[PDB]
Amino acid sequence: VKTAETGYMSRRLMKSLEDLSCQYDNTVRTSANGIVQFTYGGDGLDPLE
Amino acid sequence: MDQENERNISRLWRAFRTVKEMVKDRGYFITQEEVELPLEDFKAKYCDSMGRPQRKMMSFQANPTEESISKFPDMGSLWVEFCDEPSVGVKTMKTFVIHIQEKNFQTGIFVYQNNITPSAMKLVPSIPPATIETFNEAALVVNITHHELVPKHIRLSSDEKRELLKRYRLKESQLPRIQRADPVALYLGLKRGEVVKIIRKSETSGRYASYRICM
Amino acid sequence: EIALFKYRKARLEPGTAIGAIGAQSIGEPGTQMTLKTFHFAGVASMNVTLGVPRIKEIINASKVISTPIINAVLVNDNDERAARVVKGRVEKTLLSDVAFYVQDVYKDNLSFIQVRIDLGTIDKLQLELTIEDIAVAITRASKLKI
Amino acid sequence: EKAIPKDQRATTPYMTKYERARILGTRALQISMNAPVFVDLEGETDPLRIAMKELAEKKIPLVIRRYLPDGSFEDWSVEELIV
Amino acid sequence: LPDVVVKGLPDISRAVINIRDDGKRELLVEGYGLRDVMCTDGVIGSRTTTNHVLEVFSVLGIEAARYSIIREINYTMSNHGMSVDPRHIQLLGDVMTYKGEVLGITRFGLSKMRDSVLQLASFEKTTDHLFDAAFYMKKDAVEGVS
Amino acid sequence: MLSFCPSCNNMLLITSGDSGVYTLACRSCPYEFPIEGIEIYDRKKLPRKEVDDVLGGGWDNVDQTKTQCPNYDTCGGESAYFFQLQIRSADEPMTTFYKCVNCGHRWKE
Amino acid sequence: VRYDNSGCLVKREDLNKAEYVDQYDAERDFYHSLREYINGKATALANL
DNA sequence: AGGAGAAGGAGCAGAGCG
DNA sequence: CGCTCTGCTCCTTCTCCTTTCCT
Ligand SMILES: CCC[C@@H](C)[C@H]1CC[C@H]2[C@@H]3[C@H](O)C[C@@H]4C[C@H](O)CC[C@]4(C)[C@H]3C[C@H](O)[C@]12C
Ligand SMILES: [Mg+2]
Ligand SMILES: [Zn+2]
Ligand SMILES: [Zn+2]
Repeated sequence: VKTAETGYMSRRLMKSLEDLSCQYDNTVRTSANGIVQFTYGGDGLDPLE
Repeated sequence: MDQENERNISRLWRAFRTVKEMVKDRGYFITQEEVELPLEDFKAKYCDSMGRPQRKMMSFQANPTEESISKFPDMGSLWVEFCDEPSVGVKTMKTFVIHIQEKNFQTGIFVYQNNITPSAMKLVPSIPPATIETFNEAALVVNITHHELVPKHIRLSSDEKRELLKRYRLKESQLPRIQRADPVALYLGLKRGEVVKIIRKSETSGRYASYRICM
Repeated sequence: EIALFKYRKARLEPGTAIGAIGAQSIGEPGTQMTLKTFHFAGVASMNVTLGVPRIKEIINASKVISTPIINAVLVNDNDERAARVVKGRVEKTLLSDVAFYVQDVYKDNLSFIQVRIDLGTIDKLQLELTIEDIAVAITRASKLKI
Repeated sequence: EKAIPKDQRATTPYMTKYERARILGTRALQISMNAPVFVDLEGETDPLRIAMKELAEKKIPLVIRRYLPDGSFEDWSVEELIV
Repeated sequence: LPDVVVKGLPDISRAVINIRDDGKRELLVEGYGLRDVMCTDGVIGSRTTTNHVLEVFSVLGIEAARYSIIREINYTMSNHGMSVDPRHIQLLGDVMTYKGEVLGITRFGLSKMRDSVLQLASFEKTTDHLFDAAFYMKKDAVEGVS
Repeated sequence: MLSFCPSCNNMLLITSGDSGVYTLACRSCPYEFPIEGIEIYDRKKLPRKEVDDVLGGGWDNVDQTKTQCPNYDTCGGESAYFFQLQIRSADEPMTTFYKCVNCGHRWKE
Repeated sequence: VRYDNSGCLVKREDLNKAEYVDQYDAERDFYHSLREYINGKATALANL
């Protein structure tokens, strides 16, 4: 039962978040060049490493 | 009722204090003893001898401080005007607008009590040079700025906004936006195109600075 | 040298698809949480929904949710007449909770409705209302209804 | 549009994973379409592996143009960026 | 008659006093009366929070709503045992509230700043979006990944 | 009021008739009742309320096992509450959720 | 350097004013924690 | 289903009138 | 002073959208 809801949730999450990229000035922006975050997480640190 | 009267007076005193500090941090001169008034002093100085409050002893005026006028040269005096009639109509609002224009203020807030009519709201944005800022009274009991969830918003001048834009090579249409008629935006009295600096603190990153623009 | 190298290394590199990375890092754990508020039996605490329905409400920004809870921080610490005196100011329709009966009375020319609001219950549940608060509430309800 | 000068460049001097993968792919394409190489081949036929060898020996003749959001850019070569 | 509030807030179901792990005695309210509770006497108004991010947005502002979103997500995904980096949730909150108001992750919210008829049609309500773009002469640029 | 007309049992009403009389009308058959010399009334008893009690919680009498918290170096947890109430697929085994009885850290296995 | 909100230089008494915060603050905190850890080791040695 | 969105009604304090 | 406009505020009816696909 929960599979369908989880899949739909993941798809719409991706639709909302799909185009956000760290830039060479370190800001997180949109496709339209709208600056949503000035530094990633207020830190600029990649959570992976 | 006696306890109902006591509760009304307590709420009125707290609202008076909130308005006092709101006018303070906006950049107008009030003093720490002026804001840190005791409840007994409030009752003895702003109430009649019958045993009721009187809103008309409280309508006061503020003036720009030296540093505030140095930073924002085009800032005039305001006029806080508490009201006694519960449901404000066009008569009281028209009288208020005439008083504002005859006293030639640059701004002036209006702390109504119970309700504001849709017709009175239509006279609020009708003055070419100046503007009025209608405020409820049930809203002002606890100031928003002192809540734990509200980061310290700071207003930027024209020079500082230009400095921010030049640093990131940005355009004002691209900064994140703060709605006009936002509880913290109207607290500071934000006009369109004003940049507000925010100091938000995260446990995973300490303190970092973000920015917004009034929209 | 070790610490400086590691810190200079850990930085989000330009070009990262951080939006999609975060979207998948939130959605992927979301596929394992049950569509139910499972909890350990034997507690019977307050009912709050904290599964994928809760994530769905937060994500959807729904104007009406189920089980909304306000956390009010008090000033004192005393069970008797320190917490109840401030709980009594945030509660629901107590007219039938303090009425203790209601009467319908007719006469030669007048038609009555009588309520005998006992004061012992108010004396127990520490409430700030005696006579005229009830009367003003009833008149406000009459304006609201008839 | 203009180019940020060599004396003042504000971008990181560490090559990124995306820059590395793009450099390797472009050089592999160039080699697979019969371009001269600059390392001792030993015994190898794959353009990808030849490009990897050239990158390890730091002999790839390409530069990277980094585009800032405003629209200016900086030029970094492969013998400058480090990993 | 016996169904009209005589004291308290006619927007709140019930309140219960809770015994905290520190020994403190605080009560948490189940309803929608936030501003009234913050204003009631006997409670600390600067320390009072609710579940509803939209409620926090109306009374406290947009930054407070962003904090509320981040905390609520961290709680809902921390009580289930899912270990997610806080920065992903930070980015989710910033995106959800980066245009001055709480815009959800639905199709109605997605008309926030996307301004892209192609990706809106790719997502949902395809024909409505394409016909609206034809009428209003929507002139999008091809920059998004979709 | 809930009273019924004798000999037709239909219903009794109070009528705004002539000469200001609130007599007990019927509307089904010719039956009348003079209220004069009044004793009529309707008594409805009402349970008032009880003094409600707190909801601290009873982590006692909850399932307990013997495991180690992930953050052992901070809090020393040798027990944990659990439930075996998550089953993804039938071929795949069950899943057990825990919470640190010491600190209160939820995780699953 | 921690310049001012308009581009000036802070006067070294207004360094932690919660209004001149910027980026590089997390980097400063990292350096401070580094120095603190080394100082912990040094103090333990001196105490022994 | 549920679940929001949106377009049309329907009663209602408001405000101006001779 | 009821009358009569102008305008909310509330409410009911009416469609959209729901998971990996697996060749
Ligand atoms: C008991 C049922 C009442 C319910 C229908 C009412 C009572 C209080 C109302 C909320 C508050 O006004 C605060 C917010 C204001 C925003 O603008 C829209 C959302 C917001 C949460 C409201 C939604 C809705 O209107 C609520 C839940
Ligand atoms: Mg299997
Ligand atoms: Zn009969
Ligand atoms: Zn533990």
